[PDB]
Amino acid sequence: ELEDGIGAVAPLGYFDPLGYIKDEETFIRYRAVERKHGRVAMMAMLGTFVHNNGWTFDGYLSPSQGLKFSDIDSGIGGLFQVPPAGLAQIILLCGFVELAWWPASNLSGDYGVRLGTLNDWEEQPAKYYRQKNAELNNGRAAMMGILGTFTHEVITGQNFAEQAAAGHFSPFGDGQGFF
Amino acid sequence: GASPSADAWANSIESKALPFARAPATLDGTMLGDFGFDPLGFSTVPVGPWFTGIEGRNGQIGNLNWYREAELIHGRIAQVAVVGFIAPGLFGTLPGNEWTGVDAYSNLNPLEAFSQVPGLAILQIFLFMSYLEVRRINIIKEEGENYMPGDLRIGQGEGRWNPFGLDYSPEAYEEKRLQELKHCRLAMIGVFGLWAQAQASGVGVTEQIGAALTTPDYYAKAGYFLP
Amino acid sequence: SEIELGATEPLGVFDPLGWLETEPEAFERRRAVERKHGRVAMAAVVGTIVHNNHIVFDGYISPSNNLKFSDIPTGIDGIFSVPTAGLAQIIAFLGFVELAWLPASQYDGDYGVGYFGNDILDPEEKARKLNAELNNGRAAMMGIMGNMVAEKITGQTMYEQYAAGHFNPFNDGEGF
Amino acid sequence: SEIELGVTEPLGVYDPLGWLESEPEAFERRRAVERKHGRVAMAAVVGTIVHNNHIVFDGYLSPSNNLKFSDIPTGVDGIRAIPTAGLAQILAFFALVELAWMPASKYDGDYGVGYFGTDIKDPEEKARKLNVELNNGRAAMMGIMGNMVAEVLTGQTMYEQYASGHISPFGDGQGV
Amino acid sequence: SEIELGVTEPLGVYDPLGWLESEPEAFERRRAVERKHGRVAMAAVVGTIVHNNHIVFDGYLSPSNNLKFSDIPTGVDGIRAIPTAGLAQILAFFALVELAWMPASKYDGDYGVGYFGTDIKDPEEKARKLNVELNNGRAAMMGIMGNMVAEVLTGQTMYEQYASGHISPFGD
Amino acid sequence: FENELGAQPPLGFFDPLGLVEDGNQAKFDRLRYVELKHGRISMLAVVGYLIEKAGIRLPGNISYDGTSFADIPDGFAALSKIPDAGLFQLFAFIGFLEVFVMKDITGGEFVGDFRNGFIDFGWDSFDEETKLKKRAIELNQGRAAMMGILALMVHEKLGVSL
Ligand code: CLA
Ligand code: CLA
Ligand SMILES: CCCCCCCCCCCCCCCC(=O)OC[C@H](CO[C@@H]1O[C@H](CS(=O)(=O)O)[C@@H](O)[C@H](O)[C@H]1O)OC(=O)CCCCCCCCCCCCCCC
Ligand SMILES: CC(=O)O[C@H]1CC(C)(C)C(=C=C/C(C)=C/C=C/C(C)=C/C=C/C=C(C)/C=C/C=C(\C)C(=O)C[C@@]23O[C@]2(C)C[C@@H](O)CC3(C)C)[C@](C)(O)C1
Ligand code: KC1
Ligand code: KC1
Ligand code: KC1
Repeated sequence: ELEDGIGAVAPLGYFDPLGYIKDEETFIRYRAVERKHGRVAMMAMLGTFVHNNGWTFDGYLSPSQGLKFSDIDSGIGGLFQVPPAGLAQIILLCGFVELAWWPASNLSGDYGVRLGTLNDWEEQPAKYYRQKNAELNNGRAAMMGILGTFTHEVITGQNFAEQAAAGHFSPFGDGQGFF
Repeated sequence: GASPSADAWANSIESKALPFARAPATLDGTMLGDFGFDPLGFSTVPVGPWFTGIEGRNGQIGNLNWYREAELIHGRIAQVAVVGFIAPGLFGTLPGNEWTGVDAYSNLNPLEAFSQVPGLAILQIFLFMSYLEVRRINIIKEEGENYMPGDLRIGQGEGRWNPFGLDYSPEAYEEKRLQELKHCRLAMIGVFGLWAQAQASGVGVTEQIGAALTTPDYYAKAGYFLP
Repeated sequence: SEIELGATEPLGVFDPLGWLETEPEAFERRRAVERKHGRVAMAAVVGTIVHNNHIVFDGYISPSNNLKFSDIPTGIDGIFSVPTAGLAQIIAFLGFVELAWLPASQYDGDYGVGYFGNDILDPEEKARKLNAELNNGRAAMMGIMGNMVAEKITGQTMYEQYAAGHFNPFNDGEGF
Repeated sequence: SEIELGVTEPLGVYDPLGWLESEPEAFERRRAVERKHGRVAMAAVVGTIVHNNHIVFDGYLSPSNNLKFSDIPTGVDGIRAIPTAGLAQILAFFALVELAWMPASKYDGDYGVGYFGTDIKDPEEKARKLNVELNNGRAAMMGIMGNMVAEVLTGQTMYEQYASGHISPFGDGQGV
Repeated sequence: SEIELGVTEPLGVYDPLGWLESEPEAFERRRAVERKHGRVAMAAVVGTIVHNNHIVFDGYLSPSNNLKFSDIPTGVDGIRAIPTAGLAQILAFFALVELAWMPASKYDGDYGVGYFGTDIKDPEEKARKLNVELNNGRAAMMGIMGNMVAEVLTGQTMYEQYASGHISPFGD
Repeated sequence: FENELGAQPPLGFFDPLGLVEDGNQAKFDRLRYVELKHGRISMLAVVGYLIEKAGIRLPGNISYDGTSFADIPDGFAALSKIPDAGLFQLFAFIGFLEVFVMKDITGGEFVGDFRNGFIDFGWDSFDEETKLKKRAIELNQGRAAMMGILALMVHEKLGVSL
């Protein structure tokens, strides 16, 4: 919300530098998207932290196709390694949350998820502002991290485990790009 | 209702650096070096001295003294790091002991010369860079709101350190401020290219320019065999 | 307030140099230094237990240098065996934490996060945990200093010394 | 005064550029630069006479590098043969002299000493010796540069040029 | 004109104990001791330079003790190599100077000699040289301790230490 | 700090160094505390050295381990042959004294008065004259004992007979 100053944190303040908020109704649409994109991209960043660390389940993801959990790539192509009979299950459960349980039509972003004494907002309202800003700020940093993780695999061809094993962290002197 | 920065893009005066792009209203003209260059609108969203604590984290409206403070300290370091990227390749290197190891100060690639010199060389440079930043914070503690950006109390005016006299006239002094700022912005671009070429070539810049400003060994004429 | 905390029961307000009555304008920075030196030493003491218990991560901290995490010594020479490009990455991030995230020019030490996130609702349950941070912080200052001088005097790290049973300084080969 | 101190008999006030009234405020540093350059070049001419007379110190400049004093070239490559830790000592001592002891920003050259420790109380005699210091400085400035270009154009030091009988110009000379 | 004779650049007036208005009464002696300790130490660092450059008197100091000038050590133990019949001769003669000829009773430091026999009549000429005698006297006090301390912490004299390349602080 | 317990018929308020030339009571009562803290230890240390040099021992078997009291040497070598299980007990109990029961718990009427109303061997039957010299005795007895015990240890390592 604008009046509490939820997204405006202390390094930059009200960081709308290109002038996109020209009234109050288009802020609530944009914050509903920013908070939703931040919640998706945070679980996307914890995915790449877990996948590129090699932490896999034991057994077969698809035993009728013989596809182990170990032979899914930890990079940007690992989701499509998965058989489409299997990730139709992912789209159908996540689509059921998006329409019924956590309806993404709710622009407020509240879905009542309260983990009680870890947020007693009625007796410490400063913890409300701390946890509301940190949901956006960790979502904004993970939105740029997953755009980092995606394009670093595209321009190098290696995933994050492979380009860190090679020490390939500089776009200069390598055989890739015109630099 | 509207953003505080959407109102600065509503006035949106004519620019000079980007004369097709209509610089925002927060570039008032009253600052040194403002040429109407803010296409991303950072001056509409001004920062405060966050390092002083939480009460300094907010930025005052219309005050870019901390953006200019970070601009001057980036450019003053960048200026002396052009020479640091160049002068070992031009004026030779320093010799080493058996303690530090011979050829420790002798890596003409400036980026892996960071990882070749001893750690006590890097630590004492960092602590000297630390000491003048302690001197900076103690100046911004004392001056506060009347703190001029880039002031380390070195030079001409009030009770500053002036071992050279340096007693400029009061508007040849603002030309020196503009000469400093234009060299700050230029050497920031220059030290980026030095850092990027040292990675891309693997050698120093005198070692890449000097190899390109020389004739190749197969193209060189044998030359001057006429008695 | 802050001038009565740090003063617990077995001694009270303990200032043998008398700088509370002499220079009260320097106290709240000196409390901030005491709290920061405490919090640094508490992570430093806990680090020495974890290092000397041979809890290492895996692999190489610097594969160019061919230097594993277990190749790091568990004593004083451990942070200095880390390569200089690696030590510059620690200090650049710790300067980002100590100037931007938890700015150490903020002298009340209060950075938005509470005690495990929560603000202590009572005022003297707050003062009890404010004293427990200071007292554990003051005890860890002597703990990390007592671990650094006793490594460089006995020549062994804390695993080395404890393996050897070199606990008695009166019947070994030392001074006195 | 300082404006009257550089003028002597055959030329008088001599400025072809005319900066004595074009830039009258830049004069009092430009006198101090002329006096500094003159003082530096006077010791440089006497140094080259001493080096080429083979007056050496009888020892080792750097015994670490097996470098005797007599192994140093007596020409323009003299301090190029000094080891780099040796020029660091020269630059560190004359940082103390050119910034603190006799600071070059003092634009009258009047640091602590007189002429052999004497303050010349006669103003017409003091102006005479101030004229001598400027004129011997101007003569040594031409003297040291014509010494330096005669070495690099012959490839010989001043001892070798007077050993081979090479006073006559193979290039083209200019001297009094 | 003695309370401004040690005041020079960067330090200016330097008194961390604050004795200049804790004891404004005892400054006349305390200046005369600093000047005397400066004059003794200035002739001592010059002594360590002459001794470690092997400038000897090419004869016998004590032919009774069969002892020539080149046999005396050039370090801190050179005063002990002198026989006591000979060092009694120097405290018999400096009793004549420190009590009678230039008595150290005289807290001015001023005797019949001037600066190379001349009286300096321009007053900061004279105060410049008086500041130099104090400052070179102060630097020689810290110089003669740093010679004697660094000798016994290496055991070698200054000639021996420089010949071995023992300048850099390796062991300390 | 002219007339109190250190003031003295041979040497009244000696004070050569720059310690207490001010009115700071809290500086003095800290330094007065440690002077009898050092004196009360060193009084038992003079006696504690000279019973070991005279060879007097406890009747034997300092441990179940087969080490007697006469096997333990005298002087600085006693510290190396005391069994380490028992040398923890010496440091833990002296630490138990120095933390808990050695204090101005209840408030004595002077510095060093550690009677908490628990143990008192008189101190009411004195005529207010005799109290302050009888703790000026133990200040000066503690004064000579710490130069006494420092002489016994500088000369044990030297080897000089005393
Ligand atoms: C999901 C995308 C998204 C959306 C809808 C928003 C929306 C908002 N942000 Mg947030 N933000 C985001 C991601 C997003 N943000 C990310 C990733 C960061 C880290 C860089 C931030 C950092 C940030 C800060 C620090 C602040 C905001 C604030 C705001 C509010 C101010 C209006 C504004 O600037 O709109 C943005 C304009 C648009 C979304 C429309 C333009 C769309 C562009 C043209 C698409 C092109 C993007 C390009 C492909 C990739 C960009 C990355 C690239 C530079 C590498 C508004 C609610 C302010 C606030 O909340 O104040 C109360 C505030 O202070 N944002
Ligand atoms: C170190 C350089 C230097 C500088 C800064 C000066 C400065 C001055 N000279 Mg001096 N002079 C010099 C060297 C210098 N001199 C030398 C070597 C000679 C002997 C040839 C003289 C002979 C001389 C005489 C006879 C007189 C002066 C006078 C003056 C003063 C007049 C102000 C003026 O308008 O001068 C003009 C400005 C300058 C001289 C500085 C400009 C420097 C030029 C542009 C550098 C280029 C030189 C060029 C590269 C040389 C190449 C050839 C060489 C290598 C052989 C001024 C203080 C006059 C005076 O003192 O009256 C009060 C005067 O009567 N000069
Ligand atoms: C309202 C309903 C909402 C439903 C929302 C559901 C969304 C589901 C999540 C979608 C996540 C996003 C997927 C992105 C696609 C991707 O990952 O590619 C997968 C592959 C992986 O390849 C891989 O490459 C690897 C090669 S190597 O091993 O690394 O060498 C290899 O290992 C691997 O097998 C191979 O697969 O990556 C690439 O091909 C790089 C693609 C570069 C970017 C594509 C741009 C997409 C087009 C949009 C452009 C703008 C459009 C506007 C203009 C009209
Ligand atoms: C060199 C090398 O390799 O390393 C070596 C080094 C070294 C040191 C040699 C090693 C070792 C051995 C060590 C360190 C052994 C230490 C063991 C340890 C730490 C043993 C704790 C006992 C406490 C007990 C049983 C508590 C009873 C407590 C009771 C009965 C209570 O009621 C407590 C109480 O609080 C309550 C619960 C209830 C309250 O109402 C009342 C109170 C307050 C009273 C190793 C392992 O060999 C490794
Ligand atoms: C921003 C993303 C990022 C990248 C992409 C990255 C990469 C590398 N890190 Mg770094 N790093 C951080 C961030 C990043 N690091 C952070 C947040 C911290 C906590 C403060 C941190 C700590 C250390 C330490 C202690 C060391 C270190 C190293 C390397 C090196 C390994 C390859 C190699 O060295 O062969 C590669 C290039 C080691 C090193 O520099 O060795 C010379 C080393 O010792 N890192
Ligand atoms: C008045 C004239 C005069 C005579 C005639 C004379 C004679 C002797 N001097 Mg004396 N002397 C001075 C004056 C005179 N000395 C003066 C002004 C000083 C400086 C204050 C001085 C200093 C020393 C020192 C340091 C030593 C010393 C010695 C002898 C000894 C040599 C013969 C021998 O020793 O066989 C003979 C008797 C050495 C010595 O006494 O050795 C046992 C010795 O070490 N002198
Ligand atoms: C309600 C109970 C339930 C049953 C009884 C069931 C059964 C199977 N699932 Mg499972 N599933 C969920 C629930 C259930 N699934 C849920 C809540 C999710 C998260 C949204 C989920 C996700 C995936 C993914 C990613 C894959 C997947 C698969 C299979 C396949 C294994 C044998 C096979 O290989 O056919 C059998 C039929 C794999 C697959 O379909 O491969 C073609 C595969 O890749 N599933």
